[PDB]
Amino acid sequence: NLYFQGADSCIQFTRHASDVLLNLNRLRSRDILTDVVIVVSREQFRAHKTVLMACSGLFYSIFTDQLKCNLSVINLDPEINPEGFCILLDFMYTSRLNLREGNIMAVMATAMYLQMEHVVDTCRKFIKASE
Amino acid sequence: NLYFQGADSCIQFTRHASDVLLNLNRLRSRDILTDVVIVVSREQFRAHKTVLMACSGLFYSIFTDQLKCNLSVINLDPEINPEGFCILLDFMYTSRLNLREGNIMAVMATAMYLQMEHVVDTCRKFIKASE
Ligand SMILES: Cn1c(=O)n(CCC(C)(C)O)c2cc(Nc3ccnc(Cl)c3C#N)ccc21
Ligand SMILES: Cn1c(=O)n(CCC(C)(C)O)c2cc(Nc3ccnc(Cl)c3C#N)ccc21
Repeated sequence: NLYFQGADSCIQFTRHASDVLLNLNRLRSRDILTDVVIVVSREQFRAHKTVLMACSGLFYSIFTDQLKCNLSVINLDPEINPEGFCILLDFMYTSRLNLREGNIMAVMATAMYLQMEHVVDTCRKFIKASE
Repeated sequence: NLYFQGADSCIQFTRHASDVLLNLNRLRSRDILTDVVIVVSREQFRAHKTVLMACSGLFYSIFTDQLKCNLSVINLDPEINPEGFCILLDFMYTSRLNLREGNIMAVMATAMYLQMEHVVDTCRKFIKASE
């Protein structure tokens, strides 16, 4: 059964939020309604501003700025590792974080810069486990 | 714990999709980055095209149309009940469907028109339970 009686007596759909996220990632894959390019060193990443703002304190701050909300192109700090950014952008659209020994330092540094609290906390816990 | 080992060995965040959806509904409440007005009889509803497309076959068809993707205003069939539309728009952004005896017929008719398969199926099952 795809639904249940919510605590607030509303009927709630168990998979709805994940199904919505899957469809926003399908739109991204197909470059449909993307409205920003994120530039990380040479690399460019197309995305939807609303997804970026929902997942990151930095993007939230940028796209609620009266001057910056109208930018089609956002350049990140050139010290940001593009692979670390790619792993975090994928996480934003999937809930899945591809954390590995070889990328955890870049992923954590990028997540700190993007203000992605849950990811930063998770990276710290995985680093602490070694240690 | 907010994460787990996914089936594909990625670390997966249990609440991420629901947290993203909550933030998109906060953006909607605050009228931030909304890019379309849906007109239903007299009533106007501001939304994000990407959320509408993710939840509805009709909005998906409209906003992937090369001519219609560029419309800031979408008028629905004037036979559509605004309360039924409001309940479905709220559902899109929350996973919560406020189905009641007094609104189920309007909700189902609107969901059929919007091509929201899971909601239609759910309405049919609740109607069948009476009957
Ligand atoms: C520090 N930080 C986060 O870690 N995250 C990620 C939250 C989580 C749980 C998704 O992972 C954030 C999302 C936002 N975005 C919003 C916050 C409040 N209100 C609105 Cl409208 C928005 C939007 N859009 C802001 C800051 C953040
Ligand atoms: C009939 N129908 C639905 O019931 N729904 C709602 C699915 C559910 C599970 C959310 O409830 C639909 C979403 C879409 N949207 C997409 C489908 C495929 N690919 C992409 Cl990119 C999109 C987008 N955006 C299309 C048709 C639909």
